[PDB]
Amino acid sequence: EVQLVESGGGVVQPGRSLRLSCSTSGFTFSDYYMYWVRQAPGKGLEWVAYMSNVGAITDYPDTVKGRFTISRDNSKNTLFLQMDSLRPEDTGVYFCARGTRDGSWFAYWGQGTPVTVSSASTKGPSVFPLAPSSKSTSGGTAALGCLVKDYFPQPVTVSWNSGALTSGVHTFPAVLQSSGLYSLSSVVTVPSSSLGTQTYICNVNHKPSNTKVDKKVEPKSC
Amino acid sequence: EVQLVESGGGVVQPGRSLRLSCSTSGFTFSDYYMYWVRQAPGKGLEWVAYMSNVGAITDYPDTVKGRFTISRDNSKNTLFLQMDSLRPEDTGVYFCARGTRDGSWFAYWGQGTPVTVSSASTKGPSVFPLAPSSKSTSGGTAALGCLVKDYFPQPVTVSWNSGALTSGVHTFPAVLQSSGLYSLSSVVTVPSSSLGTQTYICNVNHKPSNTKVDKKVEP
Amino acid sequence: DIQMTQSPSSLSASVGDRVTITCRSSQRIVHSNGNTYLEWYQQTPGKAPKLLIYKVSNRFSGVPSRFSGSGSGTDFTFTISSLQPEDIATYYCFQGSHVPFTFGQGTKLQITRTVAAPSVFIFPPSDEQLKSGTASVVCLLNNFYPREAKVQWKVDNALQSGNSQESVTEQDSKDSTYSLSSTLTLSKADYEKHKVYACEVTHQGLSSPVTKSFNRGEC
Amino acid sequence: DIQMTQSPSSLSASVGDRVTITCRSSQRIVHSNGNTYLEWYQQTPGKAPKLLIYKVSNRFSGVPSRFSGSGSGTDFTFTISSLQPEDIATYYCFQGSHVPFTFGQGTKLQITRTVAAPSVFIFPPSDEQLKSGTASVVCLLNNFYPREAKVQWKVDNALQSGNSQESVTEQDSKDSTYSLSSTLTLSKADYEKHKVYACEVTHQGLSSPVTKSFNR
Ligand SMILES: CC(=O)N[C@@H]1[C@@H](O[C@@H]2O[C@@H](C)[C@@H](O)[C@@H](O)[C@@H]2O)[C@H](O[C@@H]2O[C@H](CO)[C@H](O)[C@H](O)[C@H]2O[C@@H]2O[C@@H](C)[C@@H](O)[C@@H](O)[C@@H]2O)[C@@H](CO)O[C@@H]1O
Ligand SMILES: [Zn+2]
Ligand SMILES: [Zn+2]
Ligand SMILES: [Zn+2]
Ligand SMILES: [Zn+2]
Repeated sequence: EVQLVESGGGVVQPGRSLRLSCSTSGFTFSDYYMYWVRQAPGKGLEWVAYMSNVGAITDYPDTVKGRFTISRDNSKNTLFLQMDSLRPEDTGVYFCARGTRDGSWFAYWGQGTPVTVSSASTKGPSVFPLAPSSKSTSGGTAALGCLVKDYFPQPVTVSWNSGALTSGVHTFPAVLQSSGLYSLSSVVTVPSSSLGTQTYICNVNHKPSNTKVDKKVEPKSC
Repeated sequence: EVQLVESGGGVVQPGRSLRLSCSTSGFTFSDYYMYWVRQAPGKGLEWVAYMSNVGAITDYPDTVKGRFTISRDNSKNTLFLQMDSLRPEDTGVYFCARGTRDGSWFAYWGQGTPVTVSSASTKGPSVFPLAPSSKSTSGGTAALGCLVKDYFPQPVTVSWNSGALTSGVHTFPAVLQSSGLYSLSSVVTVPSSSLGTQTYICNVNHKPSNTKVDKKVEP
Repeated sequence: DIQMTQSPSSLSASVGDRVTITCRSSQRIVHSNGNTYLEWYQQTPGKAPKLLIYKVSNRFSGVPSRFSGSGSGTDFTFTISSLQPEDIATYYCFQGSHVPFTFGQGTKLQITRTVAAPSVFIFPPSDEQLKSGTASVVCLLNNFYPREAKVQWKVDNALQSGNSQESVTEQDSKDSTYSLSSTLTLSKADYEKHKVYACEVTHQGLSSPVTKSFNRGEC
Repeated sequence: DIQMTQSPSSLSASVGDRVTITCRSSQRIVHSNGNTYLEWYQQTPGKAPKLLIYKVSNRFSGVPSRFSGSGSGTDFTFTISSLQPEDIATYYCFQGSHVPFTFGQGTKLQITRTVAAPSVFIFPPSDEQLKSGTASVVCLLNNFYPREAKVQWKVDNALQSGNSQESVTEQDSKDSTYSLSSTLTLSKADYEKHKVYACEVTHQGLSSPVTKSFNR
């Protein structure tokens, strides 16, 4: 089966370099042109680079010419993107793509790798529980969650019960605070008569600050 | 938001009793006839009982009539199912269900709560790493996984990286072993050239025994 | 030089409806080889885009035939003959003929459904956070439609302003509803200077604003 | 005891084709109130069934219009206009007109696609498992089609029998393929008794049987 996986993304200061790798499997690598496409937060897609299967033919949009260099290793099914002189603007998700022999551009994509270029300092989040109470209850529905506050930069991954809990879950889009830090909340509703019928734990991952925290949420208040 | 959550299922010895619960929300419970439906392992669906919103009108199929009892507490939006004189044949997943005012029987369901009637005791699984190696690598692809061995009863859930990893993932159905315990294997393929670039962790969950394991798989 | 303009920015439509998204190229986008590599992509949040249409009208394998594409010159269109809940996403056109390659700004496609009132919940700050020197009060609006909703914060009846942030989920892929959160943030000092916190919710599914509240201490 | 019989028990069609499933009741199923409460359900492994059609031809809110239902008397049919990879599931018909309410036996629905050779990987017993006193060797067949496949174990060239078990995943909702696992189980002492282990895979997409192995 066709697979693509990017890595190397990270948080970097303006002027530094970052090297992205795209490992592929499931097809004949040396047979296709490879692509790099990125997506700035809240923005659209933007083609970033392409390279011939063989011949070293390359090209890029004007915004990265001279700073970015795509390259490959037809021996290790790997595509590379050397990124020199990064700028805040280069912040976004970087995807690896591959087209089809009959005129397709991005038929298969990797999962994506996050890159942030900032002079601001990385910061892990605090995880406070949104305890279910009678104020968290309504039409027989109890509500509980976790608050992921003051962190930088994107992104933060949130899950409940290591993935075992997904129904009724709402993980809100992050929102940038005036402080310059991001914040988001993940919640879940359940019938009131439940609660205690199981435990609830949020799993908070924030790779840039090496944060992996699990926070059990339990009833209280009125 | 209509939600239904069953609970109470466990391993019970033949002849003994078990009482299932169904907590609802998102609608006027008191206005609806409720239902129980079960599904034995590898089998089809089977209606188990119904109860009127009010009036205590109840009924069941001949297979459980006399042993099962459905009841409700309209003050706490809760449907119950008392199961007496359980037989191995009652094993299966039990679902809570609610219809619609205009005619359907099972419009909304619960996640279902598992019931296993057996003289055997619960048994957490052992989790062993299926490490990616030159032997686990093929057409540019590398394979890794986790072996969830010797547990009882069904079921076991599996996630990778807390549910964040789903591409290339294959969690096989469980298999009953001659020892009488189930065994399960969950795998994922990744391009070999990326080995050493990402962390792989299988989050195994065997609720019937409250056993949780998050084995890290390293090349 | 060759700008790609999609229209409209966003459009909402009922289930089963017909849908048309257009994309206009500044110049003629027909490759020197004769073809017109105009493509169409579909993308959901936190996920990679998926290819639906290439070479103007070729449907990528595994793509439901209800999706189609046509056009020429400088006007190209993406079509969905029978909109479905799972189609809620963002769609982008792409021009691969004349370099440099460009994407359209995209179109958000929402579903139109029956008005659903939101459930409102409020959470006082956690003790751990208070020690931090700050307090966050969270008001949650669950599964409702339309998206428009006015959430107001009132402290001891004093209508708040400029000290809270809202966040809305993507329109649900099943029930077509939205959920939302409003976070009022204050320092501990100023938070402990008041008694009652409340968020007043005004939505089209509510006859009168629903207010959920608590007293710093106990009900 | 109104019995419900569906046909066929399972059928495969190409992504795009039109498919139909029939359900026949051993007696008329018209409720005393005049309504005919014949419903259709769709279920996939480990999940709760989803209502699709009720009262013969009523599409439950949220269900795709490519699904429809029809019929009367003792014969009813469920139809999918343009089959898709995500319709890979089991479909049962239900009757609530006469108590006891009864479900049909169910019909499995697969996707017909082009043949696809399987990738084969083998996994020796883990070290930490051997300290357990048991040894499990796992063989993996990834993304293949059709489902038919032969997996044979060989210990020092001796073909094994009665000491392996295989499991097969549901037909993938994407590329419509299958994956399979064959697990060979031996005790630590017995396992340490041999050198070469291997699984032989024979599948239609393979020009000839493929073998993967190791010896330690
Ligand atoms: C919202 C509610 O609970 N309504 C009940 C109604 O049940 C609904 O309609 C029936 C047909 C079924 O689709 C239910 O799932 C749905 O909630 C009750 O109807 C009875 O339902 C039971 C349970 O299946 C039996 O099927 C019984 O035969 C039904 O009564 C018949 O249908 C009614 C609509 C009336 O015509 C009645 O005279 C028939 O005998 C009724 C109780 O009758 O109560 C609420 O309306
Ligand atoms: Zn696979
Ligand atoms: Zn919700
Ligand atoms: Zn104040
Ligand atoms: Zn031997």
